[PDB]
Amino acid sequence: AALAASVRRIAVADPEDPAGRPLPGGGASGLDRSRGLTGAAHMSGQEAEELELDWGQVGRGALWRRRPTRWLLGGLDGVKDWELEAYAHEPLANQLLGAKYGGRDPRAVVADPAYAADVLRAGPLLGMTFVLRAARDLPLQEVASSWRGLLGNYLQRQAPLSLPKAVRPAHLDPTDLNGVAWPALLSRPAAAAHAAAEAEAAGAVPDDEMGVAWRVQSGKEAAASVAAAQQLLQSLPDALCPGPSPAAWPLTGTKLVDEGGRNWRRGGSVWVTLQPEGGVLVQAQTGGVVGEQESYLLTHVQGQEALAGAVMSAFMGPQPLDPELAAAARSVLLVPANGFTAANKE
Amino acid sequence: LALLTWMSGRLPTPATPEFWMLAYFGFYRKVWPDAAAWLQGYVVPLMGFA
Amino acid sequence: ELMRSAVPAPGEVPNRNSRGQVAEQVRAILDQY
Amino acid sequence: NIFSKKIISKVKQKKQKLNYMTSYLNVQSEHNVKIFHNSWWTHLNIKNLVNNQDSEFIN
Amino acid sequence: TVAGLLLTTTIVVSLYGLFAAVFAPAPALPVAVGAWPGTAAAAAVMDGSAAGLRRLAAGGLLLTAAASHGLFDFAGSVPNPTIYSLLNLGFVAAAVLQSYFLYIAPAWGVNVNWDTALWGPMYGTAFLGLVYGLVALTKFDWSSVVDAVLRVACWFAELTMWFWDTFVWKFSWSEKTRRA
Amino acid sequence: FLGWLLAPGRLEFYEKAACVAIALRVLGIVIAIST
Amino acid sequence: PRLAAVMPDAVYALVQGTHKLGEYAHDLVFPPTPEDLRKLEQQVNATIPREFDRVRQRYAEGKIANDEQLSSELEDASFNWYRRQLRTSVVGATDEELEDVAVRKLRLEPPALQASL
Amino acid sequence: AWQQSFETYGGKLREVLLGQQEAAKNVAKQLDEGVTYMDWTYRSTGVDLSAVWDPELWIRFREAVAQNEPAIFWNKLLDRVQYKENLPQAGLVGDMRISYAKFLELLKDQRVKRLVVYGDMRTAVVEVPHPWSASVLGHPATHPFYEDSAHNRVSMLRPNPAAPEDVTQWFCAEMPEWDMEKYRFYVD
Ligand SMILES: CC[C@H](CC[C@@H](C)[C@H]1CC[C@H]2[C@@H]3CC=C4C[C@@H](O)CC[C@]4(C)[C@H]3CC[C@]12C)C(C)C
Repeated sequence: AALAASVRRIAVADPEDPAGRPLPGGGASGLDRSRGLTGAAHMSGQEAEELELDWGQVGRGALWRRRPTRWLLGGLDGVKDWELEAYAHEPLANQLLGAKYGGRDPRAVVADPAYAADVLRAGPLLGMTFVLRAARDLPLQEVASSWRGLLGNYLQRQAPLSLPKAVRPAHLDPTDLNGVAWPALLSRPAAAAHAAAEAEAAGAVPDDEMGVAWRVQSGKEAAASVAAAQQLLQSLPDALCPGPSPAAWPLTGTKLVDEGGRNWRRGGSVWVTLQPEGGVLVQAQTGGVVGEQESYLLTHVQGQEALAGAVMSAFMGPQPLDPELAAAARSVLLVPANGFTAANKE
Repeated sequence: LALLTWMSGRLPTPATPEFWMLAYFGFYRKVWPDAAAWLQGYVVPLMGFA
Repeated sequence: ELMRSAVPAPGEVPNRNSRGQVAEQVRAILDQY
Repeated sequence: NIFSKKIISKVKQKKQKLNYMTSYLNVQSEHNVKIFHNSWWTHLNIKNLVNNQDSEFIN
Repeated sequence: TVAGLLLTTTIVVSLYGLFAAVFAPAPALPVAVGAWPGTAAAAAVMDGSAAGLRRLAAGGLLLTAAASHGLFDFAGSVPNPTIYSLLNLGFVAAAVLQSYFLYIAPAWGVNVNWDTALWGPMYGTAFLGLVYGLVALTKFDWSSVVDAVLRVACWFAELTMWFWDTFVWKFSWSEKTRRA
Repeated sequence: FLGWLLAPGRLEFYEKAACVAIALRVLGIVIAIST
Repeated sequence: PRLAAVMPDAVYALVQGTHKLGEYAHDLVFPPTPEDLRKLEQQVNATIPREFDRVRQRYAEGKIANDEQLSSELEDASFNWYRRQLRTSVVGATDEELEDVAVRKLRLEPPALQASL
Repeated sequence: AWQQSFETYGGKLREVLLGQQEAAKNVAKQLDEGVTYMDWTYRSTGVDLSAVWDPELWIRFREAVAQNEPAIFWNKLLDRVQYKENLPQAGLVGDMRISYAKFLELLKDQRVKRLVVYGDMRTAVVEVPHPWSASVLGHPATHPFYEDSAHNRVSMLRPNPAAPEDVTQWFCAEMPEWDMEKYRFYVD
């Protein structure tokens, strides 16, 4: 661990016995060349591709306490709450949406609302990520009440969810605890189309071109899940602010918030991801010197389809927090469906 | 201005050539090509035309 | 002994005195009393 | 708090003497102004001896 | 005085707002490509419910323009020097109230930065009305701001004289002495 | 500049001048209170 | 008189006075701790050598001095600590022979890294 | 009266500072970094003060006011004013020049302990240990710094299993620099 914490790279003697001359291995390792930096890690392209960072940036937007005015002096009136970015899985974005809406006029594909409901309901399937960072000083009570009022209306005004059908069980193989079957799933007989078809014969036949058999849940399971979601949000002033003592608050004792226990630091980042089956992943990261950045995993709830739908149709829904990033992200989710990738790593 | 009044023994007013030489050279060719951008980016938005 | 610095410390350098300084020392101790 | 001040002043002067005396291990001395035959070599104009007597590419 | 400059600048700005508002049919709102291709009024045209709104704004701007021209060329002697004290109310208070509306405009979330011929003269004439409230509030003599100029010039002169005599060359050295 | 300004010879001159200065100041005030 | 002696005293007085004024600036804005003064009490106590603890107990039980007998008591404590440190320099410490002195002043051994963690 | 103002403003300033405590410790770093390297003065005033300003003296003054040891300051400042006294006078005796080829040769074969390149970068003082004070051989010409219990100086030879029979190709540790006797040669 002490070796790993420092940087010292040590050449390796050749297993060839004659002289033990160190080999030209060396290595620049653009992930190593990037410490000491502040914002991100320049990566020289292909290196990030071989690292499986399969979430290309899709849209940048800003949550403003008050958007800036051109007319008053210099736009100093502009006060921004957060600076948010979004990302989405590009291989899968090519796989599902590229087989149905690909091959047409891009304008014609985005122009009809079928594609809109597509990008709305198939969002959580892609494992879409939202990375929003702190742009100023933030007390937790303030932004917490803000978030409650923000996700209340999206909790109230939404219909039953539209979910696919689980074709394969995907049991785990405990004795093999790092093996995943999707290579076998695509290369079972080298003709996996027919076996996959006779496999979905049991569950259901897809409703459209890409291969999803939609099932919008009926009357019930549409309020019980929403009631459980409202409950999970009801735990925000309690989980964020348990009791009157910050000494026992979960935020104190680490650099994501100040040592005073009541302000959140600028450069703090929140990552949100949405699994297919209503699962939520949420992480945090205090920014700054890349050499000492601290990542944090907050919680992993499952089954909460209501909050997943709320997040996706709040960021990208009919009435999003800022329609500009919604439009930009939908168009830039169209652009890789032709095959390519934004931030062109080929 | 301070040094000119101390040396010549009188303040340069718009009635004198010293004031106009100072104005033109100093002001117009040293501070104006930048204070112009400052006012074009800070005070003109307040009024009607952007 | 692999992760030692080879740059000793600002501290573990003991003093070494020039000729003028040994003369200063010899005077200040011969007439200490 | 006087006793600590006195005993620590004693060991401070003692450590100073340890440093100025022999191989002590962590202490920083203080230097003095030198008022004597200071540098002894600016007292001299020796250019005529060294250049063996006994600026045109510029302009 | 700055009263004349105030009112004549409100004249120019309001008449230019009119000349740019009554001569063009309408601007166009950005389409924001890919913004909810169904509902939410995106990727549409501006409505016949706002052109008349723009013309009404322009007509009010013209009426207050002619009002400012009247007050300016009337009180240029600053016949009635004191009657306008009534319309003084009307000329200023509402103006400030105007700004209040626009000061709550970012709160309502209405966008004023994208379009040119609507909120530009809005904020301009509103702030200019508050500034006329200032011109009547502190009564700039047109020679008092010049006095502030002279005050800061005298202060900086006393700073540079000290800087010279302390760090550049002593005033006792530079100046000639007499009697011998 | 300072190494030339605070040379030992200039130091001794400064010291002697200041000594005579303080001497004459206190002697003048002695003869002035003696009036 | 003797500027060569005045200048070092001048700079010493300057920096020490600045340190005092900074201490005052820190004790009024941030008032002093009520009980961690005992933390610093004991942690400046712990580094007092053993040869002084003999008067520390003599400082507790009444018979310290009038004011002068201690100021000639702790003198010989200072001096025996002085000669003890001299012997530790030359002939080494109590549990250390000449081979270990040559080891220590040749800087032959590294600081124990396995025992560190 | 000044103490009356201190006791009055102290309680007010303490609470105001403890209020934020987040910018009041980054305003500290900005102010200290700006006062250390006076690199803000050109666009602020027009006088580029960074060319006559000395960061190391300021950092030493800060440390000597924070740890109350004036030597850390004085000891530095004194060698600025008295720089002509610190030219080497010990290992240089007469016409102690070497030639550029002799210096290059000594450099290539690792006999130079310390190279001191001067201000103009066109003059150097080579430092070369006495041959017996270079390694830790127990030669009876080095002062007995390191000795055994039985008072025999220590030596650190290793017989070079690849090239034996020639003592000059053996391996041995080097001696601490503060224990070498050194010639200080001059070179243009
Ligand atoms: C409109 C909000 C928007 C971003 C989305 C965030 C605030 C939402 C997405 C997932 C949610 C959590 C899911 C499970 C947990 C754990 C539970 O203990 C209490 C409720 C809580 C925090 C949930 C509530 C907060 C979370 C993070 C912002 C950008 C406006």
